[PDB]
Amino acid sequence: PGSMEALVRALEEADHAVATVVQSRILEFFMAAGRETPAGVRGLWARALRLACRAYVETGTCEAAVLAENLAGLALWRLRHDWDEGTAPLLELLGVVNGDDTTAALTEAGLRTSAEFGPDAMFRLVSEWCAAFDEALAGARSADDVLAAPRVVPPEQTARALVQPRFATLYDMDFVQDGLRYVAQHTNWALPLALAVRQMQNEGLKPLTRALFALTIADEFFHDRQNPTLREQFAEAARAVDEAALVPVGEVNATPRTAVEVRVSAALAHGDAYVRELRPGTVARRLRTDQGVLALLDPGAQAVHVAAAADLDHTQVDATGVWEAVQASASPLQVVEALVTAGFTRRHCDLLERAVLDRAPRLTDAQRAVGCTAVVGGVVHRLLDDYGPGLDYVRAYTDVADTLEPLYGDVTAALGLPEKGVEHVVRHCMAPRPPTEHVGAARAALLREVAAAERRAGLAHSAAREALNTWLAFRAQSRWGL
Ligand SMILES: [Ca+2]
Ligand SMILES: [Ca+2]
Ligand SMILES: [Cl-]
Ligand SMILES: [Cl-]
Ligand SMILES: [Cl-]
Ligand code: NA
Ligand code: NA
Ligand code: NA
Ligand code: NA
Ligand code: NA
Ligand code: NA
Ligand code: NA
Ligand code: NA
Ligand code: NA
Ligand code: NA
Ligand code: NA
Ligand code: NA
Ligand code: NI
Repeated sequence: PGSMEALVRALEEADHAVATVVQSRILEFFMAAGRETPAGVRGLWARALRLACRAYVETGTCEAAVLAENLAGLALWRLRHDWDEGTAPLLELLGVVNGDDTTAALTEAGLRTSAEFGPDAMFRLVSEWCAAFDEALAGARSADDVLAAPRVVPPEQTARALVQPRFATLYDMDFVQDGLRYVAQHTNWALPLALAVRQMQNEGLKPLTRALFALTIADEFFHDRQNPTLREQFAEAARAVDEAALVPVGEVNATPRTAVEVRVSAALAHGDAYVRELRPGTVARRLRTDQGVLALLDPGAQAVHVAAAADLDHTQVDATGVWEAVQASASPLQVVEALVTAGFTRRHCDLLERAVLDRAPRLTDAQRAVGCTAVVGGVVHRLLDDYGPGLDYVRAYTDVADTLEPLYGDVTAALGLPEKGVEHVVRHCMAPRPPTEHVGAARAALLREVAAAERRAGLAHSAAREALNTWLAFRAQSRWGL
């Protein structure tokens, strides 16, 4: 049902004394849209290659030459590979493509094995690419792993080897773009966790700050799964909390009021990060949310006490520095480090956005800084899991970008931003940066092989050239907007 299937069939309808039928069929494959799977290509490869090689032998046409010599690349181009199964199935298909019969058939037909989209080339580059893929995924696997070794990795660094220029001819191929999606989905999530761990373990931070960070980690990354080292680290910090930060029992509204306060109070009352509720009759003090609590927090991370930061009638946290650092950020690492370090975790952004926007249009400048940071932050957090150098992130970004106007168009003025101000900040640090110049390089490579076949055939223009150009142009526009 795919491209190769239709081709094998079509070529298996004989008609070789009429080079013109053979050409139409091949030209159709050149422009086909049918996706294929590794097992599918693997089952059809030898027959497909043999039929293409035989097509050139009997018609001597330029289309047949190009097909046979570049079949490996053309077959891989529309490949649908299930990345949950890793590289093995791809390597297994490459083993078939690269087998002795492929060389024997091309040689006997008097054609090359060495085209830029040929079997030798595809075996070498895709093998290398798969090795890079495997290396990219050999980083932290679990939240448990990251907590133990909280390495901070720039999101851009992870898929770096996979989109380097030597792999330019593979870039627009479906399995590559699918693989980029897979790598991003399995690596990016760890950055905010690693960043929060660094704050929890930061000996220059106050005990209360460190305790609250531990709770954000338990809530965002562990839920109900107990990690003993997280457990110990929260307990140590909880035990050292300045008692001045807590509201005295017996004062009005002293009981935890919001879900946040109950969750925090329960963990503090038990010295246990995984306790999130208070059974009735159990006394537990809540953290103060008055302006005086700010002196009990770290100046750069007050928002980590999100209940205080959200209590806008009583307390104004200082978000000017974090908002400044967020604005100045020109990469995912920079902006996410600015957010998380200041206590603007995913959940806190969600809460502070709600709290500030519920007061619009009449916001103070200090409230604007909190709201701006929380609005941009929520958008950054949403995009981060998808972040990468390929088509999937372009699509994920566009989806997010389309929601900004209906969400924020009416509060941007109140937030003190110009028209499109949210998108203008988000684009500065999170805009997709795919190396789409690879698409052009890939086309250049294919046309060099077309031009080689044109010369062997003794022409200066071929239908092959026009079909392939039409195909590549459709892909370039329809996928990348080029
Ligand atoms: Ca699967
Ligand atoms: Ca997302
Ligand atoms: Cl919290
Ligand atoms: Cl998407
Ligand atoms: Cl603009
Ligand atoms: Na998959
Ligand atoms: Na498979
Ligand atoms: Na197998
Ligand atoms: Na080969
Ligand atoms: Na022979
Ligand atoms: Na690091
Ligand atoms: Na300390
Ligand atoms: Na009291
Ligand atoms: Na901090
Ligand atoms: Na105040
Ligand atoms: Na995310
Ligand atoms: Na997605
Ligand atoms: Ni997964």
